[PDB]
Amino acid sequence: DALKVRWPDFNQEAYVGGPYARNKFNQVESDKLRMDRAIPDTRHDQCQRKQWRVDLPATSVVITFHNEARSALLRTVVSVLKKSPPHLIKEIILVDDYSNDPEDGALLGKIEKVRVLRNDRREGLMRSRVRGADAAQAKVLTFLDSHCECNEHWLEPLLERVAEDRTRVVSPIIDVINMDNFQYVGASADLKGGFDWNLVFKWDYMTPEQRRSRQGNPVAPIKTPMIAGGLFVMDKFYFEELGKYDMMMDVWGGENLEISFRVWQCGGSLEIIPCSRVGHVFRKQHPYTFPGGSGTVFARNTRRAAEVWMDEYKNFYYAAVPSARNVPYGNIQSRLELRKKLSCKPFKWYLENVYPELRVPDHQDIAFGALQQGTNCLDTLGHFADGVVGVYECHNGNQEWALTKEKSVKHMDLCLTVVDRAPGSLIKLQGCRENDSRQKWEQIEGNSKLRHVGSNLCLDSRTAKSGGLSVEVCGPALSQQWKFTLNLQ
Ligand SMILES: O=c1ccn([C@@H]2O[C@H](COP(=O)(O)OP(=O)(O)O)[C@@H](O)[C@H]2O)c(=O)[nH]1
Ligand SMILES: [Mn+2]
Repeated sequence: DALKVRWPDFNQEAYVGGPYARNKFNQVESDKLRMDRAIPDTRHDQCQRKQWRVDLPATSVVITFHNEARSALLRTVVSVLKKSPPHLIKEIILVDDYSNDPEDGALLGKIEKVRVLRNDRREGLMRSRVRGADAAQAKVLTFLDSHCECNEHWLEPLLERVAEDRTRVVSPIIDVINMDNFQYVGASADLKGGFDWNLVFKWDYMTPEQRRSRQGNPVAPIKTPMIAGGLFVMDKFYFEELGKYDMMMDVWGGENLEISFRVWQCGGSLEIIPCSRVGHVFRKQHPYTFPGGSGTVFARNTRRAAEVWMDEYKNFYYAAVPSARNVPYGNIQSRLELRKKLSCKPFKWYLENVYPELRVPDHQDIAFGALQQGTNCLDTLGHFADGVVGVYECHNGNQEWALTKEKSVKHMDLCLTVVDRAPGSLIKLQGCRENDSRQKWEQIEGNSKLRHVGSNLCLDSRTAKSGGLSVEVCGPALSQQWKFTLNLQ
């Protein structure tokens, strides 16, 4: 009481008083804002006129960080204090993950509710959050980054879900805070988290069912196959019972793959609650804002996740990302045991029941995915009947093909056919025929091109503007370069 103070009385000027380098976002602009700057109510009209049960269990807010911009950190803390019912916030625990300046977190202990923990050494987000979860005294946990901003009644909608079902790991729609001007922008409420075989976050359109349910309830919560960020609410016992976080992961990976697989495969579920909104400052090429991400992944954490939950399906990930096979990922022994103990379901269960919309190749396919040449993708051009095939610039995806065990390159039941084998002859998309020789292809030169079996003809673009892909005599030309997204070879 004598050592604490209300946030309105907090001296933010002095705090911030003692531009991209230090944090990969405009710090100069961050400091211009007041710790309690106002933000737009990005909620759906429906949320506005809604009541929440007063008996919602209080929560402990755990914010973990490593060298964060003071303005951003502070703005996050008061964001919580001001935007949520004081009685639902047992405490705000700040885990200073070994920041160069102890004071960044220290000086905030003066504020009501804020307790701050420090680390002897850099421990990373996974360990720090575990530390926080343990020091927490509430029954429910709320994890947030050191650079977020809570909106109107963001918390109740999340607590409502967990109270109802301890096994629900709920997240708010994550709004965007511009890293250059900190304008607070609203994200969609009609997209789910997903991924491709290279295990990189991807956005998805809602499911038909989900859509109907939205016709009924416009702000209805929706299940999500892949968590989209690091913001979420969860039961403390359930968090521990399920295995907390994989303490052996490192600072780079997407620990989020592992957390999403484990929740789903082990009984729980993941939900996105539209009425809940929390702004987040995304770095340059963050996957949430830049499709495909930056295009670089230090595989450790991705392997750790794949090797523990995907069963035989990890080979697809490895088909899309060979290099990852040669990336060390440490011991996953205790994790495989946690899975054993928890008797979680297999991945095949997950693909079929949680993320069925992810097209999985046939176990006997030789290669699968989009057929790319430079940034262009092989496309039927919508000519699904004895038609000429061509290319469209790929969509970051689009049209998938399969190099089947029988040596065919098909799109459903249509095969690329070598109608005429004289150089320059256009190929055609036709109904696949079991033993038909005009439909047999093989990869050569390290899966960098497609030759027509029993000939010296290769699939070529040269004629694209003259009528479509054709078969030319294999050569150096780059219009003969083709790559499947994943190769099981
Ligand atoms: O306890 C922590 C919290 C954050 N970070 C580092 O701070 C950066 C941003 O963390 P965050 O989880 O917000 O990642 P983002 O969502 O921006 O990609 C990363 O380099 C983290 O690995 C850390 O090392 N330990
Ligand atoms: Mn973040």
